[PDB]
Amino acid sequence: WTATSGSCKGRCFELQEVGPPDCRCDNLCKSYSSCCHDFDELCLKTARGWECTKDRCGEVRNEENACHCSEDCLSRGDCCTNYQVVCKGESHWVDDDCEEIKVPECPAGFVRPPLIIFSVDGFRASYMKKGSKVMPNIEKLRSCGTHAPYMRPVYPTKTFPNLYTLATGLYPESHGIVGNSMYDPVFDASFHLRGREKFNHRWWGGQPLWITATKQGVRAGTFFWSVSIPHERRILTILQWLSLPDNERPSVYAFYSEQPDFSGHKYGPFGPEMTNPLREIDKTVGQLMDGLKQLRLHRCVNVIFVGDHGMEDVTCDRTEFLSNYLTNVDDITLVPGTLGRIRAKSINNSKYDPKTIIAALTCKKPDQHFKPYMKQHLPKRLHYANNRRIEDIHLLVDRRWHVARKPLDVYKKCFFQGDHGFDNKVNSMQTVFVGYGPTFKYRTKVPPFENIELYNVMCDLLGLKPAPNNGTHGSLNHLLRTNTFRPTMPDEVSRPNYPGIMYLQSEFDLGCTCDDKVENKLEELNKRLHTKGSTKERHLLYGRPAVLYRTSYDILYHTDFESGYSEIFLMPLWTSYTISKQAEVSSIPEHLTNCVRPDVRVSPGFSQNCLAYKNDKQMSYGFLFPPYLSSSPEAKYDAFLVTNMVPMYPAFKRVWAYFQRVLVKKYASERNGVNVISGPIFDYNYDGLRDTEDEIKQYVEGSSIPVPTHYYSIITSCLDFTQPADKCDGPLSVSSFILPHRPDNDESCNSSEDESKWVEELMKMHTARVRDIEHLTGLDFYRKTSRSYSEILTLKTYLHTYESE
Ligand SMILES: *[C@@H]1O[C@H](CO)[C@@H](O[C@@H]2O[C@H](CO)[C@@H](O[C@@H]3O[C@H](CO[C@H]4O[C@H](CO)[C@@H](O)[C@H](O[C@H]5O[C@H](CO)[C@@H](O)[C@H](O)[C@@H]5O[C@H]5O[C@H](CO)[C@@H](O)[C@H](O)[C@@H]5O)[C@@H]4O)[C@@H](O)[C@H](O[C@H]4O[C@H](CO)[C@@H](O)[C@H](O)[C@@H]4O[C@H]4O[C@H](CO)[C@@H](O)[C@H](O)[C@@H]4O)[C@@H]3O)[C@H](O)[C@H]2NC(C)=O)[C@H](O)[C@H]1NC(C)=O
Ligand SMILES: NS(=O)(=O)c1ccc(C(=O)N2C[C@H]3CN(C(=O)c4cnc(OC5CCOCC5)c(C5CC5)c4)C[C@@H]3C2)nc1
Ligand SMILES: [Ca+2]
Ligand SMILES: [Cl-]
Ligand code: NA
Ligand code: NA
Ligand SMILES: [Zn+2]
Repeated sequence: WTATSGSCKGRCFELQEVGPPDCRCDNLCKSYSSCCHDFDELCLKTARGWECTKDRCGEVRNEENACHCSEDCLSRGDCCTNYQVVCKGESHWVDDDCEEIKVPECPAGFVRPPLIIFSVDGFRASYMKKGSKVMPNIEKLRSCGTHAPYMRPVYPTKTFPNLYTLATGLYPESHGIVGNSMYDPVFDASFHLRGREKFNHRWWGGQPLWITATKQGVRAGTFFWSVSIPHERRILTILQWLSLPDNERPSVYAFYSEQPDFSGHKYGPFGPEMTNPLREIDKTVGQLMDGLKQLRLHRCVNVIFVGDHGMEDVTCDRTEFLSNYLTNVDDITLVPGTLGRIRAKSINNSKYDPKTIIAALTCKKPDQHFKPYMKQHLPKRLHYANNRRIEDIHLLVDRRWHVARKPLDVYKKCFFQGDHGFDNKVNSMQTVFVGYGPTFKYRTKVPPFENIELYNVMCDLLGLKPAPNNGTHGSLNHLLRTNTFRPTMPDEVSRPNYPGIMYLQSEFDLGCTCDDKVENKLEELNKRLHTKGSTKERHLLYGRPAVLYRTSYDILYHTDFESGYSEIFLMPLWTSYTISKQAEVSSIPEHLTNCVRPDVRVSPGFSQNCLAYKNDKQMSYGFLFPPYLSSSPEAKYDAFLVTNMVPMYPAFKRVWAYFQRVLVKKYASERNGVNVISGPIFDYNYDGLRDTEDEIKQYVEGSSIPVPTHYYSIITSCLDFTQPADKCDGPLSVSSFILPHRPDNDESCNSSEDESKWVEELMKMHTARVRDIEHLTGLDFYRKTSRSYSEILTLKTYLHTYESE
């Protein structure tokens, strides 16, 4: 109930929202049917349009007009944005040659440059190039400021998840807005686009920028506009706020555009109808810039032009129907469209089984256009599992397609020609970033980066300390002229032991056997120095990783590789080796097929044993440093040490073997040598963070050997590939992966073919950032290079996407 009987005189677009049932005059009041009776009349004036004309110049102030061309307008701060151009001989901002803004040029009384965030829904990254002829203001911002060729959204590439990620620096799984549509089982409530429940505060986790600003004494402009308030009025309101007295004037502002997303749904991303919305957005940017110029704020304000997701071609006829796969279709609820989320229609139904549902949806038709997953098996790069609002069963849908429950859903609701929501690595989902102003660089292109990084940067632009978030603070220092954030390396928590030869062969009772026999003073000092760390500079290129938690581990040196061996997990945490362009692949000799050798530096009690793998009918084992890449027949024995051994399902050995035998040598040829760091990951509670011992759900039968949920590899070389990995003078180049450790290859529909038909495709799907790996293992890589830390942070957030240009 609102007593909508008060008045909005002298209150239009008030900065604080008043408590019901007193009526409101803020920019959100319409969305709450709570505006005072006179709001439209006083606050939404439209008389005479949005632009001065020759004859309106000098006019007597008529307070009914939408904007003014009278003499006093400037001091009042309510001119039409084109006033000085029409009435005073001035040029449009877009017609001026750009000039570097070396320092803020701001009116007296401004304590910091203000920030304006200009958000555009569905602005696909390729519109910057393809629509450049019709967006002159946006192109001037792009080419004079700092820009990226595209910005990566979060999954799912929907509007609410992405806008709230921009505001908080958080993955959807952490901020809580995990879709445009949600069911929260703890609240027993639903969140929908239409309706009231989305206004409830309990949905919205983390700490968004406007709250971070307020708590630290920076005034924020009311960010959100009711949909019916036209774009022109939003611009004018912002310009008016910028004219307020210093003690009332906000330091940060938000403008949101429903376009081009709205049109893109109807017409497809490149429909000929798509030109006009793009023209209209550019005109709005022009109005803001002409407006700032009138107030002499155009070399004072930082402007961020940013999108939430792109847009792809999608029509009704490209729909897969769960009713063509499942007998029991009325027993399930589906969240449909460009992603699938399935749960039970009724929790009283004890005959609902996720396993049988997954099985009925797995590889059933030759060209099937979705793939079912348990959420914990989704690629780790999506970070889409650790939230009770995300259903256990998920369908990743092919780009260009939709999934629905029954044909009736589609034709009882072809309408649309564009949609979005797909995997965030898809090219058509990519969006835009441009930063322009005194704190940004001048005419600079930066490489693509993820939208989770911007919250940190907007805090920096405003002198705020960011709430804890998923950005890597400092990884975007290269966008900024000043205000950079200079972080320090995390301190190592555990130092390693360096064990020598301390045990005799006969003390091991592990049930392991090896055919090693036969043999000398030359090559005996030679093998001992290898075990003392003589080739370590060849294989440990960037320092050893630091262990950022309390644990007990050893450094182990060998001719071909170095490792950090965990006495708690009974296996390496990391194994590091270098494969040069010329290195040769050999094979495992026959006398060594089932060879496993005790490691005389590590006690029996801290070792794996072969008997457990024998007894475990499902589990087998593999090696972290691959025997195929040993540098000599004598070095090959090192690769069979029990301390190089890890648990592997036979199904996963098909993947691992192909990676080690074929792919490592391939990358070494293509990249001029590579450095590889490999190891296990344990994430049983699927939160994207390293498990402690008491979190491990599975061990090799009868033993304390814990089973990894994933295996990672970090493959590094020289960005200038004319130099070999081990003698690089400049920037590095990285790609990495987190492969799920699974007892079957159900994820790959073609896995009964040769590994050369499906393995590399699986790895690409599970591409990762070094930073994803750090979270999952508690390690910190690249501790000793010649590069600056900021540059290393950038490299650690890099993702190799394998999309085309
Ligand atoms: C991305 O960045 C984010 C932000 O940095 C990272 O997430 C953080 O991870 C921290 C470590 O897991 C976590 O710290 C915990 O805080 C608990 C208190 O949490 C409240 O306070 C914070 C801060 O104000 C607040 O933001 C939280 O809000 C969450 O919960 C509500 C839902 O009710 C949501 O509105 C909100 O969106 C958010 O949800 C998300 O987080 C929770 C986890 O907290 C998830 O479960 C959700 O799915 C969702 O993702 C909270 O209001 C604190 O209680 C924890 O302490 C426990 O564990 C420690 C270990 O040190 C132990 O010492 C304690 O005893 C305690 O255990 C007790 O509780 C157990 C569980 O009930 C119980 O079993 C035990 O026996 C004990 O009794 C913990 O310190 C921090 O909250 C989140 N922050 C956010 C915003 O998510 C994230 O890790 C990053 N991701 C990656 C990949 O790096
Ligand atoms: N495109 S789609 O997914 O089909 C789809 C679905 C619903 C809608 C829709 O009705 N709408 C109506 C729109 C009103 N709106 C907003 O006011 C808002 C504007 N800024 C925002 O973020 C910040 C602003 C500051 O800097 C960083 C980003 C947010 C955040 C969620 C809180 C919210 C966004 C709503 C989606 N639009 C598109
Ligand atoms: Ca975990
Ligand atoms: Cl959704
Ligand atoms: Na076995
Ligand atoms: Na398969
Ligand atoms: Zn949309």
